[PDB]
Amino acid sequence: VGLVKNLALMAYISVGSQPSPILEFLEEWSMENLEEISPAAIADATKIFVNGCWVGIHKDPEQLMNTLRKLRRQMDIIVSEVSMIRDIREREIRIYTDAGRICRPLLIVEKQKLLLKKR
Amino acid sequence: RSCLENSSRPTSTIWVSMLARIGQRIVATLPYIKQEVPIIIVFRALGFVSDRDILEHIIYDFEDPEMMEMVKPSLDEAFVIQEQNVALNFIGSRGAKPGVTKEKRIKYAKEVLQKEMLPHVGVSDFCETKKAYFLGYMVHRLLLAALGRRELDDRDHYGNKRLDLAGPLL
Amino acid sequence: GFVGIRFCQECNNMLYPKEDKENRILLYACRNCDYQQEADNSCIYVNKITHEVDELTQIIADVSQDPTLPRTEDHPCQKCGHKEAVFFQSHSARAEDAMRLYYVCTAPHCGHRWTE
Amino acid sequence: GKRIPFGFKHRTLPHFIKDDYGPESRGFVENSYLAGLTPTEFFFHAMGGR
Amino acid sequence: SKTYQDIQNTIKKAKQDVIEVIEKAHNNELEPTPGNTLRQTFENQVNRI
Amino acid sequence: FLLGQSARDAERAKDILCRLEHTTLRKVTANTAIYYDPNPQSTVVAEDQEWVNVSPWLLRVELDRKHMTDRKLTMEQIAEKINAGFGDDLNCIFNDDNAEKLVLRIRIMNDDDVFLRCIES
Amino acid sequence: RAPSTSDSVRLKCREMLAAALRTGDDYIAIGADEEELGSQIEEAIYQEIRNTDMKYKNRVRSRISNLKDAKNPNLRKNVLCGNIPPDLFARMTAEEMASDELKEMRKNLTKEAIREHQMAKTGGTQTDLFTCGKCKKKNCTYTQVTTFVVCNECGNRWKFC
Ligand SMILES: [Zn+2]
Ligand SMILES: [Zn+2]
Repeated sequence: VGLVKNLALMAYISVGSQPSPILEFLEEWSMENLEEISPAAIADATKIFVNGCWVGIHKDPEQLMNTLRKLRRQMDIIVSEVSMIRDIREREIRIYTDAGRICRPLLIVEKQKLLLKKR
Repeated sequence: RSCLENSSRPTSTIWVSMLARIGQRIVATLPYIKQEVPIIIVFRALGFVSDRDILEHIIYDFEDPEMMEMVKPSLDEAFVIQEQNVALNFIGSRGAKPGVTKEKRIKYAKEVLQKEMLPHVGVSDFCETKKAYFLGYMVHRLLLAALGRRELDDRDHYGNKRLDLAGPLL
Repeated sequence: GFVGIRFCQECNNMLYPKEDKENRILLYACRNCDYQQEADNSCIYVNKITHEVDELTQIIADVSQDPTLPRTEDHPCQKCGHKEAVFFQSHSARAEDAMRLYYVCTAPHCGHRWTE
Repeated sequence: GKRIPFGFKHRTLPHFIKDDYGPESRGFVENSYLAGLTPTEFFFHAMGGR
Repeated sequence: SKTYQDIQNTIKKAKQDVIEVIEKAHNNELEPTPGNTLRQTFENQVNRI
Repeated sequence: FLLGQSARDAERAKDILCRLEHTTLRKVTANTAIYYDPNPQSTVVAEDQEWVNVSPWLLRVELDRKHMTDRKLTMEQIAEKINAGFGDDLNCIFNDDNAEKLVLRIRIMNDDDVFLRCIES
Repeated sequence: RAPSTSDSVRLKCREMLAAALRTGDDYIAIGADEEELGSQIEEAIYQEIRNTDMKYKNRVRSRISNLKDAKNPNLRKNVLCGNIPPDLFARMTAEEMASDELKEMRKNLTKEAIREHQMAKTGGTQTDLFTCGKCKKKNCTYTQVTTFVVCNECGNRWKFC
């Protein structure tokens, strides 16, 4: 009891993707790579983790996360299975693309109104 | 539990623990190493002789001495290690297959410190910087957890679990 | 008060305290190098048994842009005077016994924090 | 022997907001089996049965 | 159809009471009950209510 | 089960509880700071307690008031115990019960830097 | 009249006590002999201790600090005015020599600690409708869950289904 489990009707498991397009898209932006960066610049910054690999450093999480979300919504560079974490208490953006991440589809609510209109 | 991507080798585990109890002496359990090694010797073995560099890789801000009083004991503990060679010898002496001579021990220590531990960040010829930064992030997270500024990570939280479907199983 | 590590100047390693028996003063020596420097803090170690840490020092201005954090209008900011503001508990382990909130202004370029 | 814990970061479920120690947000089932149950209290009741 | 009214009134009263207890705890008025910490006594009062 | 008159009134039972409850310095100490004060009369910190009473270091182990009153202790017995437990090797200069801060001064008379750390721990 | 002493330590302690009692000039206003009071205090301390050991020196230092404490000159004024006899002052403890505000704060802290050390009484609906079979009294408390009965005075525990 409690060990055997069953998926939900809507539960879906990510099949898996590749991290290269995400790395390229994040490298084009104003993101200093971790290999060449002043250690004193890590405090007032947010650490980006992709598939558990610490790479790069950014100085504007509030815009980077929004850009990533819009890009994923448009389904052009990042597949719908990828998930981007925003940790607010500690500045860390941990992105994962490996398989096995159970997920489900949810509607989007911008301010107080959904996008699933009559159209 | 580190694992690069479905590699031939199995996933490797890195336990960076701390003694309860001087007190507050941080240790590590590297793969193929039966005994424990303090984190500072590991940092010096990765190619960081200077203490300031080690602290910067571990601790990101020096304006909080309260975090810093915690690392001073362990940092004073392993002080008879400055150069890279002695650190490599010390780490290789605890290997499962200790080389009968010194050169074999150095080679074994370098191989275990560049292929066994943290293979996901990189197993190329020049990747010690990213490994050191990842280890420093680990120690920083451990120190934050010890101070209580960040709650512990729940073991049963599915956000930290992965499902192996027919693909990976086959 | 607290005490900071002050690295060496040549070898950039930890400087341990040393009580000069000759001049009867406090020095910080290096084990590897032979660097010396006259102290000014006159302190070596402090222990906070009560651990009276100011939670405001840990709180950051970025907490305001939190979609899953409560907001109230009855606790306006002080400096800018904006109405909207957030509130939350210590959100830190080891919490002795207190759910005292830490109001943070929710407005750009302010990042103010206070407590009532 | 305690109320429903905070499985997520300082909240029981994603629906409820952080630091919500209210009764309905910690397992208190306000409805009855005759008048149906809210999904959140349904899940908490499942936790108790388990 | 009157018992429903009484039950709803009682539930609303209990909700108001627990909200008041939460407000008092937030503003630091609820003193710690003997033998227990602040969180422990807060939880005990809520459970009793 | 209390036997004397303490069984009825709680005032004479609280002391019984306190004496049956384990109290250490950690329960009554609030802050502990070591200083390398060269001259005992120099007193790098502003405290009007040393020259009235009269090694290049001392421990300023200030105690809390609320806990001390809860357990109903006095600095005299604390000084006596701290002096007898470690033999006639140190000299604890306690403070009067009239000042606001319950500061103390532990000094050693007769490698030596870490001895104070070890003994305080 | 305190008998004179030829011991150097006793004379130094008496001089220190007299100097401390002279702080604030309360002796001039009260017209009390500071030297006689200091000699009496030293004699009482010596009688209590019976030796010029470390304990006697510590007691003398504590008395000097208490009398010279500017945060509570009322104790010094009462001592110089005869309110506290020298024997009582010498035999008095640190808690008794504290100022009125300090004494009130200590009493409040002790009362708060005594209250907090207590344990919360078991809740229940107290009523006199149930007669306890272990004491014959009617006072008791009930709890519905089966209704458990808890005796109020006797403490008889039972349940009714
Ligand atoms: Zn040096
Ligand atoms: Zn503001």
